[PDB]
Amino acid sequence: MKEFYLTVEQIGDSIFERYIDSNGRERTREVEYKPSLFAHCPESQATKYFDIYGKPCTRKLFANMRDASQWIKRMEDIGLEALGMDDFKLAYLSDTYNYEIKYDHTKIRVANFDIEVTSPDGFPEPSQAKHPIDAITHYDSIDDRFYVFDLLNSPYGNVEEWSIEIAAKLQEQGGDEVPSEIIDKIIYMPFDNEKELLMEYLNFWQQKTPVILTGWNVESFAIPYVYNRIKNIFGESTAKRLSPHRKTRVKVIENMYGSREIITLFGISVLDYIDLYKKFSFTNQPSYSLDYISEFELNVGKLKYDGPISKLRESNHQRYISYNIIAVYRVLQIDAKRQFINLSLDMGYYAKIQIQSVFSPIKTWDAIIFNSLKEQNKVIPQGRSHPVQPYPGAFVKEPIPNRYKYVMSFDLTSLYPSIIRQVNISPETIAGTFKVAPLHDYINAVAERPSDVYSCSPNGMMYYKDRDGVVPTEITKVFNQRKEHKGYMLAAQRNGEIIKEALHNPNLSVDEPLDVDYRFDFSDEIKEKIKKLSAKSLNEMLFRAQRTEVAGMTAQINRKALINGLAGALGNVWFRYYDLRNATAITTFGQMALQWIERKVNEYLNEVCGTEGEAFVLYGDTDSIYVSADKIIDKVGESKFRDTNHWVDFLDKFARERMEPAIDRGFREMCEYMNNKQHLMFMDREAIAGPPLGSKGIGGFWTGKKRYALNVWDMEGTRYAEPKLKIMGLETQKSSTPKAVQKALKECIRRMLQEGEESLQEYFKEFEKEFRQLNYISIASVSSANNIAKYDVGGFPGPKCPFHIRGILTYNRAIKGNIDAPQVVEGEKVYVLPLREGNPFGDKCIAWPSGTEITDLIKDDVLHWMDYTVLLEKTFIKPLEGFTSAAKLDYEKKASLFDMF
DNA sequence: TCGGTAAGCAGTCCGCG
DNA sequence: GCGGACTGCTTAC
Ligand SMILES: Cc1cn([C@H]2C[C@H](O)[C@@H](COP(=O)(O)OP(=O)(O)OP(=O)(O)O)O2)c(=O)[nH]c1=O
Ligand SMILES: [Ca+2]
Ligand SMILES: [Ca+2]
Ligand SMILES: [Ca+2]
Ligand SMILES: [Ca+2]
Ligand SMILES: [Ca+2]
Ligand SMILES: [Ca+2]
Ligand SMILES: [Ca+2]
Repeated sequence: MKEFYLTVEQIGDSIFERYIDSNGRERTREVEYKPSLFAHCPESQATKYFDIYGKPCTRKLFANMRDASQWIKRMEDIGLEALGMDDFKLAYLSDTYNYEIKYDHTKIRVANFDIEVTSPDGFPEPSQAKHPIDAITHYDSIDDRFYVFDLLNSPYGNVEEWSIEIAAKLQEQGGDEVPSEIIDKIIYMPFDNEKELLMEYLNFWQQKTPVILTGWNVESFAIPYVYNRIKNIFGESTAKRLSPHRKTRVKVIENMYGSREIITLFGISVLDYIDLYKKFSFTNQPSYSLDYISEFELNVGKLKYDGPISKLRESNHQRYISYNIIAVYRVLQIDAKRQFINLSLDMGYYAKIQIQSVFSPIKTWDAIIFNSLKEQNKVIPQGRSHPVQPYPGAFVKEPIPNRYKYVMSFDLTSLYPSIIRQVNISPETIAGTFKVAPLHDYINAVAERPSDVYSCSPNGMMYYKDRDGVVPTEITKVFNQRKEHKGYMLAAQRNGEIIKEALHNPNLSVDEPLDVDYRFDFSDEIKEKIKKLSAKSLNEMLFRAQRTEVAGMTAQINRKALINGLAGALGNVWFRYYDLRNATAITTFGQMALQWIERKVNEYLNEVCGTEGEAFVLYGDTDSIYVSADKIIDKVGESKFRDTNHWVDFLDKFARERMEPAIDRGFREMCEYMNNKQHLMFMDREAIAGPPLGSKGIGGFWTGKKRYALNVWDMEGTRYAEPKLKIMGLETQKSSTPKAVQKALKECIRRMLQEGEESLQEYFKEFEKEFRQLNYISIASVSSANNIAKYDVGGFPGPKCPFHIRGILTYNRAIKGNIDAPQVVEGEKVYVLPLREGNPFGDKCIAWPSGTEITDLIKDDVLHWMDYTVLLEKTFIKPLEGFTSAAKLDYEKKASLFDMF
């Protein structure tokens, strides 16, 4: 097999690399890598090296990496550009793996771990590590085993061994319900004392050294805790054994409000799963507890235990250990579903970076572009300092707030990367500038043609047309990967709908789910077999189709994110190729494209309808348009349609056979106007929306920019078994909105769009009557909580104190003098409830850590004093008033002359 | 929250005769 | 009461 790296580090004048050799073995080597950098040279000097602008460069070979770094400094002192890859480990990887890397995940040691630490005096701070580590569960992907290290004797209590037999039993048998499928994979090791536990853990770590290290909050908690605890007990040298090269560094992570410390383990790639999840999941959750996320992702119930976690080991060590094991497994289950580790390996190996660098698109693109240019003996420019400067982005049309009955939407494929490719936007393809007219003049095609030679953007920029720039070349490669995975995602989605349809008529039989590849549209044969399957088999197939859809979604949306990241990286001062000329060329072209096609679509539809100045495009945001289809439907007449699906088919056909060709013609003209390199503005139909045929549903409504709801029957070619609400921006979509309130508002919207005013009024009346019975957590608001300290004046709200911060301050007074009470953590999320006048808490609201029950110390008083009237008005009525006024509907029945009867 | 812009709503403070 | 200036937070793209 072809070799591939696992990890790489620079330590002084050495590269330390762990890798898989040609025989599939893990090896480590130390290499005295001599790096090269570049200076510009006279044209009279023969060279094969040229900078991206075609200027000749001489290669400087250094005796060692320190010399190269010192040279960079002296070049700054002189005032001359020092060209080339200054991150020498990336240059090392580029030289050592000068081919497309094919990696074998089965040879990569991926470790998932979690620790337990009993703490009687509050949160056990990892920088202090003053409490014993009393459990570690460490799963190894190569062994496929959960290694459990269990401390039996501690100053906080001596306990009996954990029982695998009790662990396996149902919770109804008094067991812990450790999943049967991992029971045979547990290797249990009890310890007489913590020193022996940790010494054996380190020996184990030496034998089975993680390449990828993950878990939940491992970077912020588990790793620094283990490191600092071992340091405290044994000294620094022993703690550094967590690194295969015995090198660690405290790294200070800074944000706007303060800083925190993590431990960098040289020769390990830490991918904390909480951070993978935050980056790659495209959710915003009210809590990031593993409990909360596991329930969301897997539909597994909360891990139940009595009393505080600080007393769990002494009261129920059996459950304590089982829950530690289950916690590690839950992350594995989340990854089996989401496949973020797979994604990270794919992207990291593609770019030729340390795997942990996938968190940074700037670093990822720096490496991709460097490797690409190096192939042509081209030389990358030096990174430079730039002041942060604001620049313009997308256009968003102001909609007329209203109901909108029939709506077809259209959206441009991968807009920003497609603009880069079409215009040929790259650092080295800049050709010059032209004199700009107001944007409106380009939109209406009255401005003079910018250039007859170069490819243009309406920001004034001109680009070469003779050859693709490196940015277009490389962005295209990742776009093509994205397109492939999106194809799989949509097939799995369509396949899912086939199965949902079949589930209307399940067969009474005992059978098996079909062995099929859900990434490809089901054949006629598979379809016929599905129609004969039991509900059991169909539901299993549906689960599998949905899992395939999720895998496709991960792979496509994050490749989309990567390529979009390149567009914005051009506007990030830390990117080697930062250039606001290029960043603005993208965004300004985007504004033009949207408003240009708005004009073209209005002109086309006024022509088909035989009208003048009528606005068919009701809304657009960045690269989408929403078209009112009422007039199209009315031209055949609602009474001609057999059912909802009939008019959906009709609009689908109209969009594909009439509108898309018109749109294409409009964009081809725009391409010629800007003299672009290649026409790549592909705007395809997205949604078909409307009320069910014969209903009083309103179909859709807008309240303003980025705030709308549509009843969708078909989305990008997926014809739904049941209509799906597409709601954007409204409170149903906001993590700050109480859970039960999101649910209620969604049902109000569903009724509005599908059933009509009377249905809405019926539901509103019921919700208003019954909502006080809702669990307090389900009706609590949610907010991130920053700068608690800033607004804290002696335990009380300072000037301009935000509402949620006031709530935290109230909580802090109510729990004062309790080291055991859960503390609100700066920067994390809280639940927030309003409090009635005259409550014992002395203020109008209270807040506590999100994803948790409020401490029993104050729970009953919170429940007693919760202000239901305020909560309802703020989170439910006010947003509903907004929806209904926009939709020109009433949520309460108005008096009429009929009431006299 | 270590890892591009546009733009909405909650809430504080305070004006608005 | 509502709206502007401002802070804070959140989502759409
Ligand atoms: C969603 C999203 C969009 N954008 C920018 C870049 C996108 O090209 C542009 C339009 O957004 P989108 O229409 O959401 O995405 P897209 O056009 O890139 O891809 P798709 O084929 O799925 O429609 O907005 C971001 O910068 N970050 C983001 O997270
Ligand atoms: Ca735990
Ligand atoms: Ca798009
Ligand atoms: Ca059937
Ligand atoms: Ca879009
Ligand atoms: Ca098309
Ligand atoms: Ca203070
Ligand atoms: Ca206001």
